[PDB]
Amino acid sequence: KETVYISSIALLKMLKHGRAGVPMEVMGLMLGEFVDDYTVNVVDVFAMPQSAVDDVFQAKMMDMLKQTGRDQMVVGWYHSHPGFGCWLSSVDVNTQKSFEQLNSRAVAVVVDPIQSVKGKVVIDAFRLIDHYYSLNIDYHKTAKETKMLMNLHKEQWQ
Amino acid sequence: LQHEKVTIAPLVLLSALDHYERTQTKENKRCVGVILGDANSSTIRVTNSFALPFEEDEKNSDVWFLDHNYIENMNEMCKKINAKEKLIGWYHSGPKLRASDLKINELFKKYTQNNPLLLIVDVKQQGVGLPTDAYVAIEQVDGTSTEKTFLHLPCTIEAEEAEEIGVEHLLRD
Ligand SMILES: [Zn+2]
Repeated sequence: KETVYISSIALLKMLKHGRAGVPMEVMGLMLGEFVDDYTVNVVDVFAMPQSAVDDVFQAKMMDMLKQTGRDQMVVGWYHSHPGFGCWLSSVDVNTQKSFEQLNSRAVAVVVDPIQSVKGKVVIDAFRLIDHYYSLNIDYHKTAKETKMLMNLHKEQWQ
Repeated sequence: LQHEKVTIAPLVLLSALDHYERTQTKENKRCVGVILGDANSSTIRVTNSFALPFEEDEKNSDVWFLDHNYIENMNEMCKKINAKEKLIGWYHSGPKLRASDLKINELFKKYTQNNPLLLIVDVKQQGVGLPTDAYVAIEQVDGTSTEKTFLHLPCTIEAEEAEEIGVEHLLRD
């Protein structure tokens, strides 16, 4: 019944960060809105440095994004599983518990940037039961983004 | 030392569009930001970007303001994420070169390792080819003196493997 909608730039940034961080698990924060009881809207993400979340970095990035028109709240976090699929480890569950204490609706997204190159994006979204369950993911694309991406694909591969 | 062509990741174009839309830019206004990547070879690779706070006066093209501190503070956060993606120039939403662009470009010369790239991204693209025009500043030679001007460089799209699948995944819904 609940859906996590992921924006175009959110998906590409998570894949990009995950690919650049291979073979490490990299993580970042997801920005957006809990628009109603059934919808999480992930409009953007940002990477966190490799390292225990650096609160100084997070606060600074949030301050600067607000200055350029991105004032959305943290709705969860993402991290990469380079080559071994989407799921939550024990450490991941502990990290997600910390996020859920801050906002009960927080979502944990996991992306596999290695398996994704086989042709289909490998990604999932989780929340804890009180061990965990998968949320449906869908993608939000504006008419302008669709037209841009369609034209880029046609130009590149004709 | 001579740049001859530019490649651009789809993410950069989508980021410029998201910047334009989230700041409610309309009419003759433009948004402005930084591009990152690698410009140490004849092909400039543009692989990331971020938005800048930017104001300019409606009529007087000589009145404009760009936050130096924002450039530096954000670039340092980008450095902590991926040190290989250097500050290589700037972008704006155009759709065409503006009278202040050579002077703005001089500001970015202080931040780039090489001659800065300006990327104009037409976020109001109707259908005719890539929505981009890429420029570097040069001296142009009457053959008695020279003047600074912009030189258009050809662009193509180049996607990293996973990002290309990301694009196809978005297109397939
Ligand atoms: Zn994990």
